[PDB]
Amino acid sequence: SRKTYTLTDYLKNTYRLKLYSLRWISDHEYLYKQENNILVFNAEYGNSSVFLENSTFDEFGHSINDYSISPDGQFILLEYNYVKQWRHSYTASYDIYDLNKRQLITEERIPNNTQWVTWSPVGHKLAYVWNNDIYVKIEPNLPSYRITWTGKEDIIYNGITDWVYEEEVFSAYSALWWSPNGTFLAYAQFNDTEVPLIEYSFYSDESLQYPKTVRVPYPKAGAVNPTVKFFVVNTDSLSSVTNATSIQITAPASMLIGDHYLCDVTWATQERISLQWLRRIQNYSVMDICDYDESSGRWNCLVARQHIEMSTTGWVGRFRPSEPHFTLDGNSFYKIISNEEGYRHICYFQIDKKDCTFITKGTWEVIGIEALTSDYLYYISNEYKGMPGGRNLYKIQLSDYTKVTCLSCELNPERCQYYSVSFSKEAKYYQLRCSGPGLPLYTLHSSVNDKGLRVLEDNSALDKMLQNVQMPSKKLDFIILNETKFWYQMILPPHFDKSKKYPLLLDVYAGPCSQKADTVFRLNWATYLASTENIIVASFDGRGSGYQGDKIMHAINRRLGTFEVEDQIEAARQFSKMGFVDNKRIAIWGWSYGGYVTSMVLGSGSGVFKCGIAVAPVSRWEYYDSVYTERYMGLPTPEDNLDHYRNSTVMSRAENFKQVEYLLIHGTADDNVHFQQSAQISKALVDVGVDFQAMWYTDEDHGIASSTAHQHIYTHMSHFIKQCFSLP
Amino acid sequence: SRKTYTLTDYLKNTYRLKLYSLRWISDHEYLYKQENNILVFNAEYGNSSVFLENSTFDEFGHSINDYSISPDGQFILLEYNYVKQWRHSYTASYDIYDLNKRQLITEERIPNNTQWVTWSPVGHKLAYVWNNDIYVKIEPNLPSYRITWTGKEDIIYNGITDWVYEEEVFSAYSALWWSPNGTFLAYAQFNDTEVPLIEYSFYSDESLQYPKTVRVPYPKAGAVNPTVKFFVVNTDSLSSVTNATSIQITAPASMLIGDHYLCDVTWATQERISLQWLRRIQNYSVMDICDYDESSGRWNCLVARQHIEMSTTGWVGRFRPSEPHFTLDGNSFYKIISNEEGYRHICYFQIDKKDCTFITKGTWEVIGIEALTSDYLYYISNEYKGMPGGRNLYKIQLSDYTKVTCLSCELNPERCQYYSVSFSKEAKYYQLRCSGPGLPLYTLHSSVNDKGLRVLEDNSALDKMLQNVQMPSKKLDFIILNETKFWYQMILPPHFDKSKKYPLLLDVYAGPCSQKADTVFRLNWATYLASTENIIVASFDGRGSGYQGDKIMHAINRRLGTFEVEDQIEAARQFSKMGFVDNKRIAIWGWSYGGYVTSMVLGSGSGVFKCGIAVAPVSRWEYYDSVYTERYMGLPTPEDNLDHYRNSTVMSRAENFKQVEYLLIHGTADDNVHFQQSAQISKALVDVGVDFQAMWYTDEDHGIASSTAHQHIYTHMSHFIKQCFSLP
Ligand SMILES: COc1cc2c(cc1OC)[C@@H]1C[C@H](N)[C@@H](N3C[C@@H](CF)CC3=O)CN1CC2
Ligand SMILES: COc1cc2c(cc1OC)[C@@H]1C[C@H](N)[C@@H](N3C[C@@H](CF)CC3=O)CN1CC2
Ligand SMILES: *[C@@H]1O[C@H](CO)[C@@H](O)[C@H](O)[C@H]1NC(C)=O
Repeated sequence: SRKTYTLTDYLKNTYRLKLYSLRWISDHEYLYKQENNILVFNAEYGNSSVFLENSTFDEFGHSINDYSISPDGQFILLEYNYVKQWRHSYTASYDIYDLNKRQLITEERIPNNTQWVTWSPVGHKLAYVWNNDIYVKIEPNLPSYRITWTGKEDIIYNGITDWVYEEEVFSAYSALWWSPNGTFLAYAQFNDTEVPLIEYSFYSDESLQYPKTVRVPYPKAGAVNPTVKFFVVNTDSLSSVTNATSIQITAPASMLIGDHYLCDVTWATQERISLQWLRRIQNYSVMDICDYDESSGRWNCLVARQHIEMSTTGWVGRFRPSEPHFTLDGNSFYKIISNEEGYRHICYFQIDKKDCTFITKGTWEVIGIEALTSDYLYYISNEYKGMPGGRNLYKIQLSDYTKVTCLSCELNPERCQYYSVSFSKEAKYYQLRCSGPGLPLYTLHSSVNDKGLRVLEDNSALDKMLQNVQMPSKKLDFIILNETKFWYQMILPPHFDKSKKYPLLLDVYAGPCSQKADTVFRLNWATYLASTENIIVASFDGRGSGYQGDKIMHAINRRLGTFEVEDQIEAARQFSKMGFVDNKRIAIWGWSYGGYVTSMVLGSGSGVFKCGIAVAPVSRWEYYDSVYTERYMGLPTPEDNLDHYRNSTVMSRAENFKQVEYLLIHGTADDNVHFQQSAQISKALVDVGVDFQAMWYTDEDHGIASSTAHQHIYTHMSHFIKQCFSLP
Repeated sequence: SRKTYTLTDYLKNTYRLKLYSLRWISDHEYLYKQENNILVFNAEYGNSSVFLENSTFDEFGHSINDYSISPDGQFILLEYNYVKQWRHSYTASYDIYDLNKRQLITEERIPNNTQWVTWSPVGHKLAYVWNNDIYVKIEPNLPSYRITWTGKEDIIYNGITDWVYEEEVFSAYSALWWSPNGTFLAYAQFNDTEVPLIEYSFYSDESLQYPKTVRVPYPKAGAVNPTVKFFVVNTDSLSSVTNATSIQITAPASMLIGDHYLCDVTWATQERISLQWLRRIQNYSVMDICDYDESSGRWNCLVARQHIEMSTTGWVGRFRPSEPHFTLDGNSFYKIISNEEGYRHICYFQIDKKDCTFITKGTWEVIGIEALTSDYLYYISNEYKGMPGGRNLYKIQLSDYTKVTCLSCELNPERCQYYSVSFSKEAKYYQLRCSGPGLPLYTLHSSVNDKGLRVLEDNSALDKMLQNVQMPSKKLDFIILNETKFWYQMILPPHFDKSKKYPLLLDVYAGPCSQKADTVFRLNWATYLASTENIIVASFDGRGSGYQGDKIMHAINRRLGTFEVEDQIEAARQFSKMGFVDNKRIAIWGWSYGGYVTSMVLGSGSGVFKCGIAVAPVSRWEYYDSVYTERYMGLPTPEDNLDHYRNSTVMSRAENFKQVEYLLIHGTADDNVHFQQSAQISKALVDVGVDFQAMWYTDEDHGIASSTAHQHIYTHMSHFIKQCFSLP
């Protein structure tokens, strides 16, 4: 009788999840936006005031995209004229507003087309990047100091990342790091001079008579990478008539030997910086510890205090070497490291001592370190009930490592199994964020005795509405393969009957260190497919998946397109032998890495799958970027791993596609997984005489995320699946 | 006849048409290659010998693409290493072979990557173009003379055409014209300095890591055009000590005023050249008659012999001003011109005299002048039986214009209604070739008494095969609209039955001066659809179509995407009201201009069509090239024709596509109708939420002609049409 969850509900965001995004501003207060007011909340009591009225900036004359308020809170940055670049990068204009006065600063403004801006961590200093060069304002209404003069578009990057560093290393556009004082400004310089360029057409509005050619420095597998240098400037000693001095910190000898990456920059104290470096063969990394000399005014990284992290079985880290969390005095730190068993746990390092001490252990993994006080370290793990797809906050007493308390496990075990956390400065309070299996729940807690303070957002409005709809359910469980537990989830249609045979859609990603079987609550395409179309949407975490130790994660080493493709095939045969799937209506779809696996599955000749959809897939690893590809594959040389680079293409399997119905989709302005990749798949299918379906999205990138394109692609894909499953 | 005409019959050329391509080498002999042997034929008697044995070049080491024998029979050009550029252009390598001996010439070879080669019309002088420069050899074994020193890739073209002149004007890569003596070499020079570039990706073989960007000087509508200069060089006065001297013939004062083009080049005598020029606004053209000055070494074009061809109702010529046919003495010529009533007929021009004399008249059109003697003019018209889609050879006694013989009409009237002709030098003999309605038939005749000599190829081999296949039939008729006849054709299924109702596919082109209803015999996709799938395939020649007078052809002046679209809709409507058509199953499809019309029809909201396919369509006239577009559209300025440019796009009709099923196909390496055109169509449909089907062909151009791609596109369109029509 109830209404079902329709395609229009998903596409038009009918049932919206409520959030509670706060920004901690001290040990005891946070900011929060309510009816476009910025409010300040008191954590202990819950009382709030208005930080900045909504009626302010009504007369501004531009839509304010974002704000950033100075640490010692006298000013606010007004971000406007936002223009997106890649995943993280963008460009905007900035006004500064004097909070103690009534006024906007009208003099010595931050330029338009600024690439990145940051307040110092204390006070109100400003560092920004404009035309690839760094600038510093000591006071908001005073002239900026020019730190660098070398910045050149697409060639020299000062204080910002280039394409690969942004995407694959720092996950940020920024390459600026203030010291905790704000005295020193550390920054990276990238040089792309010999990095080859990827070129593609941008069609723009119909009024553009000639297409534009977009050109991006982008190193493909085995090509010339950018080079990096690292600098630190003393911001306290700047002159308005004399160019500033930047002291270079050079990478260790064991890196300078060949191609290498800067991997991590972490300030330890007011005068000590930590730097991680990684070799182009991502087997070997080095932590440098560099102290400032008050005498010479230089930085020195003592060779004897270098920490080395290498891997025997795979690469280093999950996607990169993990970051250190330093103790207040800067002499010791904690870092997630893979133990002797291959499970990732917290190791304790002391700076002039050689090894480290493991502080956690077991057949589970630490996801992240979240806070460190003198008495406690707070971390998230998937320990609870041996479920790799669950997430919980834990707390260790530093006086006794075996004294561990779960802080979130038993708060609401039916509703809440997937937490993240946001601590205040000094971690006097924390916000817990639950994500599933039930509706998201946001709560405020106090650290002293771990008291629940206040519920912040419980999604009761959403709960009301969803009782009027035939919601699907989710099963999360595991199967055994060669004496090993591999997890899966199923999104089961309402009124699920185990004697009826249902069509199954296999939803795949399967990238290295991925997880698609978990406990989070989602409203998405699969929700629609199960609720309205009565399709089972399964996902499975095979070899190469993350969070279950290295034996599973590193099984895929030097061998992408291999075990992770077999394990999706085998999971579907498994699901077949369960009594409720129609083994004649098994489909497969995935996006990105998911597209590659879908395509590799479809060209396998398994016979299991009737049809599949690949959206923006990798087709050949030599087409993807160097930092990512080479991490899992090594180099595409006969000396190294060429043979498997050449055996793991989608193209090589073109004949086998005559046994399946295939939908290939790609955005034309994909800067990440180039349209080229699908252009080669289709060319190979034509050459072999294999009919299939295609769809390009003009001027869309990897997300195909514009409002109209997003609605279009999901509409197109639904038709294809329904016709494949003979659904009306 | 049991077995049907299949898709695989079409795709694999199961039923090959035989041809008889001969090369006249004198008044009374021709060359003809048979297997790999070049034979020489005597026209009067029929006897023949092998001119060049297939064995001759067994040990050459390259497959030869083509041959060219010098007009004196002493030497042969061997073309190999053929690489296609655009529709007509290509590069190749050339060796010369002395025939009197039996030897390859090894010194002073024609270089690799030669862009064009031509023998003089008499003897064995060679002229060639390499790296955009002209060279001349007086003797095959001797060093070549460099004529031009200004050639520059994509900038200066000497003796070859740039993209637009090749495609739109000359239909040739060549821009060289030897005089009938071989004394003078005339040539054009093109300057693309300021012409904007179309840029698109080319992905190449799988091995290519980074796609290429192809960049072509290509003026879109209203953009900066190339400039042209004309030069004549004397080939008898060349020195291997001094640089060659090129004499410039400048355009007439009435062309020099604004942008213009070189239209036509036709030598009159050993010392007289004819030149036609056209204003960028192509309703005004000027013919210049230029004579050589023996005393000064110059060329003068007197205004007394200048002729103006202009048009009040449209543009000049069918696609360009027509070529002159001069009498031997060079003092007069014949030319196809639109008469007072707007029908195209032969005018007789005397060189220093005003006006011209129409020698033909009537409500029909001369297609071409084919040969001129002292006693007779030979031309092709559609006069016979008042059928615009028929073609016959005629003969005029020049002493009395009213005395016209039809030479081909009654030769075989049920089988043969569409002729072309090839006359020998001095026209003592002619090859007639008929193309339909029956199987092609090749015959030889002598001009003395117009006696049939010999049948050359009668396709009797194909006739027997087709006897054993269920072949469709062709209906050619007309319908009346206002008070005008508009012709159509239907390919009808075998065993057609007017009491039954058939699905109907409209096959559309409908560009200006097109004819889709003719008497030609074809084996194509439509053959398969009628024979195997029992679909009627209709084509219709409405307003804008050719060979019926300017009142019909010029209807579309300044107004593309109007009447020609309207008329196709009416045609389909009329076919509905015919008792043998199922009006719930009417489709439409077209390529290039036809894809544009298909789309405009599908976007019309007429309700007549269930589905349609557009291959490589134009979507907006500002995207197509200046020379073709401005001919019909004028300039896209507010003081010219911007409003109808803006009102005739496919994109603006996007909302209307929710009422139909649409398949859109484009090759990504289309240098002619750019992928941009379909890219914009798809974006418009997405912006408006219309589902449709798509298919790109990576690296395919306007023809989508590579054997795998050709097979793949027609397979794909066959599926689309079959499911649109509910055909199993
Ligand atoms: C936790 O931090 C990270 C998480 C993740 C990543 C990087 C991180 O930081 C380095 C990478 C970056 C990579 N570019 C992305 N891929 C794979 C490509 C298809 F094979 C297409 C594409 O966009 C996959 N994600 C997976 C999740
Ligand atoms: C008889 O000589 C000619 C015959 C023809 C033409 C030119 C001639 O002389 C130069 C033109 C040239 C034009 N480029 C071509 N189109 C139209 C475009 C679609 F809008 C895409 C495309 O390729 C259509 N053809 C039709 C036949
Ligand atoms: C909360 O209330 C206290 C006591 O009235 C007040 O001093 C404080 O400013 C309040 N905090 C906020 C954020 O309004």
